[PDB]
Amino acid sequence: GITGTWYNQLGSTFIVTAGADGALTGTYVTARGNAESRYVLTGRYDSAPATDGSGTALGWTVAWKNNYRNAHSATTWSGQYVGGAEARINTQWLLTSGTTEANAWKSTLVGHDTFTKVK
Amino acid sequence: GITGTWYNQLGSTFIVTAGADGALTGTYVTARGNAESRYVLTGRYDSAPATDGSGTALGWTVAWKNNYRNAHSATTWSGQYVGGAEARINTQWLLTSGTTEANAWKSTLVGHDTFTKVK
Amino acid sequence: GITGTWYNQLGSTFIVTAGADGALTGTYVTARGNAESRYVLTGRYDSAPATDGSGTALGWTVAWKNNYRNAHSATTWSGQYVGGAEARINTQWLLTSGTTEANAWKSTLVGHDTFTKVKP
Amino acid sequence: AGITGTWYNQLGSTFIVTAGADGALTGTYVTARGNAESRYVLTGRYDSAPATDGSGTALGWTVAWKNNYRNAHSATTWSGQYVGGAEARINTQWLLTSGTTEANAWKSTLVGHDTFTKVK
Repeated sequence: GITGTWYNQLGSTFIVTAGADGALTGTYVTARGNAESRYVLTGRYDSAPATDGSGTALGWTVAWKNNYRNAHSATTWSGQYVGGAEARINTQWLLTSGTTEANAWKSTLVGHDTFTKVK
Repeated sequence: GITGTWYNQLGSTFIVTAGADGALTGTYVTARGNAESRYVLTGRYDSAPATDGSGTALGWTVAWKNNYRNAHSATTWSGQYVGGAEARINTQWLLTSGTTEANAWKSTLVGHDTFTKVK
Repeated sequence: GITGTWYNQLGSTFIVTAGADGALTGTYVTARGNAESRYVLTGRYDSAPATDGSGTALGWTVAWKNNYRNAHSATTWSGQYVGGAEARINTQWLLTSGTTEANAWKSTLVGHDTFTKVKP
Repeated sequence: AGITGTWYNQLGSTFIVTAGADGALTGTYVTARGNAESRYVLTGRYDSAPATDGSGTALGWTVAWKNNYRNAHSATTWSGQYVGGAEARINTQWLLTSGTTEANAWKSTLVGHDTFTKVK
C-alpha cells in the first residue's frame, strides 16, 4: 500500500518504493516539478504492522542538496500510513538548517503534511 | 567527521557511516546494548556544507522493528553536526506510533537528543 | 476578531476574549462538553499586527485540572489567526505531562489543531 | 511551588514569575539586553495539585513579543515541567510562531528547548 506516488496539499510529490526489509527509497519533487526540483529520500517503515485498524509507522529524510542546488538543510517526516479508500500518509516534520552556534536556537522549523494518492 | 560511533545522553549508541552521495547508513542500539536491541537506520546529510562556521544539516529514521521485537513506531531525528574538538550532533526528534484514527491525535512524541563521540 | 467561540476538528470548543492589552482569557471545553470538561485558559496575542496581509500571532495554555479531575498535564498552542471569509486559527501544540526523571523523555506530545468559528 | 521567583536560561534570558494558588502563572520575561525595551508580559497555568510520587509539575506559559517599545509580530509558548529540590529546574520545549502570509505559513513555526534554573 505505501509504494507509489503521493501528493501533498502544496504541490509536492514523493515517489517511494517500500521494500520488504523495511526500507523506503524514492525521490521527492518540490512544487516546480523541475529536474532541479528533485531530491533523494530514504526512510524506514514498520513492515509487520498491527492488523487491527492501527496505522503503519514510518519516517523519511530529504537532505536539500542535489546536483543543481543546496539549501544546507535537512527535512525529516514522521508519521503513519492509513490505508483503505481514503488512503493517507499523515505526518509531522522537522526542518533543520545548518547554522552557526549563535543562531542554533533558531535552526529548526516544525510543521505537518498530509499526503494522498490523488491530487 | 560524521562517520563513527556516537552516544546520546541516555546510553543509546549511533553507529553511522556517512557516504559520498549524501547517504547515512548504520545501526542504532538502545541502552541495553545486546543483539535484540540493534536497529537499522537510514538517512541523509548535506555533503557540501557552507564554509562559514555553520553546522552540517542531517536527518535519519529508525523503525523500531527488528528480528526480535516490533514496537509499531518510528523515530526521526532532525539536526546538525558541529565539528572541531568536542564534535557534537544536536538533534530534535519525533516518535510516531501506529494508532487507530481515534487515537492519532496522541501518536507523536517530541524531544531532543545530543550526541557526542564520548560515552 | 479573535474574540468569540471557536471549534476544532475533534469536537472541542475554545471560548476566548481578546483584551486590549494583548491578553487572552477564557474557557476550553473538551469534546465531551459537560461541566467536568471545562478548563481555564490564559494566553497572549499581538494586539498590533502588520498590515501587509500577515497573520496575527498568539498562543495560550491550559493546565488539565478543574474541580472534577486532574490529568497532571498541560497543553500550549502556538499559532496565528488569519481573518478573511472563513476565519481560522492555525496552531501547533505541545502537551507536557508530569513525569519522573526516568520517564521525562516521553513527557511531551506534539500535534496541530485548526479552529474555525463554524462547528464541524 | 517552588515556582515563584526568578529563573535564568542559558542564553542570558530571565523570567520572573508568581504562581497563584488557583493555577495562575503571571510575570515578566526579559531577554538578554536587560532594559525596559527588553521586557515582556508572560501569562500561563500550572498544575496546582501535582502528584506526590516524585513526578514533575506540569506547566506552560506564553509570551507575545510586543511591549510598548517594539513589536516582532510573534509569540512563544513554553511547555514543560518544574522539578523541585536543591537543583530545581524547569525543563521545557517551546514553539515560536511568527505572523506570516498564507504563502509562507509552512515556515511560521520554530521549535526548540530551554532549561531554566534558579542560579545564573
